[PDB]
Amino acid sequence: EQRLNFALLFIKATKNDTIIHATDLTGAETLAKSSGGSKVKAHRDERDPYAAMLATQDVAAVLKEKGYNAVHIKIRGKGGNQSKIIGPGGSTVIRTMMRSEFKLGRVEDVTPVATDSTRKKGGRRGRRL
Amino acid sequence: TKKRSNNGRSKKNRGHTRCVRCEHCSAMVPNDKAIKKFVVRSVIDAASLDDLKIATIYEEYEVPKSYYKLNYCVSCAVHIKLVRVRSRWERKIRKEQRVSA
Amino acid sequence: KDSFLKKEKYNLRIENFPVREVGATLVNKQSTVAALEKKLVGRVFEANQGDITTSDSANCYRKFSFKIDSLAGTNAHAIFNGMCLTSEKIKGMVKRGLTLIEGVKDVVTKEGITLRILTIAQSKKEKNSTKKTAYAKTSVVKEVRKNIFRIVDNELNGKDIEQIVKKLQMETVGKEIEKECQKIIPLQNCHVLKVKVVKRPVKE
RNA sequence: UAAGGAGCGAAGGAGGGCUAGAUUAUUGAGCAGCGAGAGGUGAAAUUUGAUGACCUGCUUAGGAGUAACAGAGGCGAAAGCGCUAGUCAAGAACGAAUCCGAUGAUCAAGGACGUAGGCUGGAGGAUCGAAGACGAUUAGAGACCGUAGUAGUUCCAGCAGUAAACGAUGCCUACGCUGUUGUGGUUAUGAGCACGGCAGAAGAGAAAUCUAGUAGGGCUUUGGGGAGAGUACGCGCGCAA
Ligand SMILES: [K+]
Ligand SMILES: [K+]
Ligand SMILES: [K+]
Ligand SMILES: [K+]
Ligand SMILES: [K+]
Ligand SMILES: [K+]
Ligand SMILES: [K+]
Ligand SMILES: [K+]
Ligand SMILES: [K+]
Ligand SMILES: [K+]
Ligand SMILES: [K+]
Ligand SMILES: [K+]
Ligand SMILES: [K+]
Ligand SMILES: [K+]
Ligand SMILES: [K+]
Ligand SMILES: [K+]
Ligand SMILES: [K+]
Ligand SMILES: [Mg+2]
Ligand SMILES: [Mg+2]
Ligand SMILES: [Mg+2]
Ligand SMILES: [Mg+2]
Ligand SMILES: [Mg+2]
Ligand SMILES: [Mg+2]
Ligand SMILES: [Mg+2]
Ligand SMILES: [Mg+2]
Ligand SMILES: [Zn+2]
Repeated sequence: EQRLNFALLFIKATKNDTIIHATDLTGAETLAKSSGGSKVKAHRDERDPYAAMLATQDVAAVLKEKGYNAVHIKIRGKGGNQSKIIGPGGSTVIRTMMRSEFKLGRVEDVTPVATDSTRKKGGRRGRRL
Repeated sequence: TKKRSNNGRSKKNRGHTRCVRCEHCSAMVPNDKAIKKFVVRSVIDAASLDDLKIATIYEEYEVPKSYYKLNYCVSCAVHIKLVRVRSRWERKIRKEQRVSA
Repeated sequence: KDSFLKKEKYNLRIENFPVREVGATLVNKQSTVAALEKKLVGRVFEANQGDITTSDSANCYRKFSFKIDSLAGTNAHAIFNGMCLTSEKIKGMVKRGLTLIEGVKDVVTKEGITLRILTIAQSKKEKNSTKKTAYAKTSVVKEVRKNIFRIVDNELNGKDIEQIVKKLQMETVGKEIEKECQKIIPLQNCHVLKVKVVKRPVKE
């Protein structure tokens, strides 16, 4: 019946935390925002698939209030000269949005890769543990 | 005593090579010596493809993949168990490993 | 104090494609048309070719970018601002045992806009042949690259943007390259990789 | 001359100097949206945020670097060399009925180059980070880990002269088994020439293994049980180290 009213959803997924943030198609207006660390207590759980899932539900609720129906997803890790694998939690944000009623448009990996780069932290020997 | 004929590295007929940084600890390692690993991972997990089939707006959809080459120093490769210690006759066997997902 | 209540939606419109209207954007309500211009003009968005055309599901690998230019009532009108291939396509294309050929060139439209174009091609391994790799010799790569630049100059230099956009849609430059350069060596995956707007002329 | 140097023809290479451009990325500022946490770890604290962080837009300013392709691949006397065009000298190899005719090998003294870190003067200053300062852990940590931070790290003109500067195997020149796989030319398309990798064999060696097989070919360097000692005195170079 109804047309598909679309929003953008950005997802950042590092080793330490996950950040979820909905915007208009222009990226220049913000509709809702949450993080894993907002909902959980212990610092070691901010990357947890569970904390990501709790934080996604709050964002899904506010979007349903503002009257949105469909979503495009752009997802990333940290990149630059650092790690460029998508962290834990990133792939549970997406599955949660699908259990909520939302129709999924398109998914894209938008991690910032460098053609060559500045020097990384850690010294010539690296972390010793 | 000399443990390996190739000194543990792939350099021949050269003076010097570019360095790269270890994924796990950021140590510098020469490119011709570093342990290398290839990854091709779907953006969406296998446990969600059955929901994707009812969530998508398109008639059919192909999931996007993500591609990586990772580098490791000797200590990290041994500790993460990418490689293992082997007997004096096994050391000589060379075979290509699988691409991970 | 629910600020969200106090916002005005406007519809985004585009040209030289089969689909005219693509979505809508918010702003806080304002008294003066001069303010609304200064708030909306300068914004940007991107759209996949598969969304703004009726087409084979294969053509999803390309994105187009548009910059807001003008306001009329409910509608914001937006103009061409570049083209880009999707990350999955770029990363999936590169393979071991083959050579990449790459180029950068600058061109000028009749309208006066200056554009910068990035181009890619890959070598191909012939059939009935048993060597493991099909690398291209360094001097031969310079022959291909020299040819690519005259093809881009012939196709796009001194044209209108209405003409350029349809050439990009139909992928004519890739097709021409594969035809023309086959005499030098066999090639595959010939594509325009990125188009970037460098200078726009001071106009009223 | 399957000794050397000069020259001709077609071609190949991250070899070197210079000129003019480039896609991203990391920081810093401006402005806009949002309204509570971000960072970091095995687990945490220093620390930063309502003077609006984080994240998402648009603008800009700089200084480094050339990912993936990329290899038991290529080039260089070694140290070393990876974006694109244009320009300037010289060299290696190959093809062949070109020219001169012993012009040659190795080398005390003497001369030129030499990663990095260091020093003298100028330019500049993104990222990283000796010293120094904190937060934790410990009997104690001055260390390892985290926050922060300076000299240096870049460029031009020079000094210095050391490295596990290693394939730990001097340079010319010989005689020598097989199979396989590369790179660049040439081809009666059968093969060759230069530079490599790999796997056996036979000999060799205390073995491990083989740049180590055979041998009164030529020339230089160099060792003679551990320690004290690459130290004392004298001398030569260096601004000092
Ligand atoms: K954490
Ligand atoms: K928290
Ligand atoms: K809390
Ligand atoms: K060396
Ligand atoms: K190795
Ligand atoms: K040059
Ligand atoms: K130096
Ligand atoms: K200290
Ligand atoms: K203490
Ligand atoms: K420290
Ligand atoms: K730092
Ligand atoms: K010198
Ligand atoms: K000297
Ligand atoms: K020495
Ligand atoms: K050689
Ligand atoms: K011996
Ligand atoms: K002395
Ligand atoms: Mg350890
Ligand atoms: Mg031992
Ligand atoms: Mg702000
Ligand atoms: Mg490159
Ligand atoms: Mg010559
Ligand atoms: Mg220095
Ligand atoms: Mg000698
Ligand atoms: Mg003695
Ligand atoms: Zn490591």
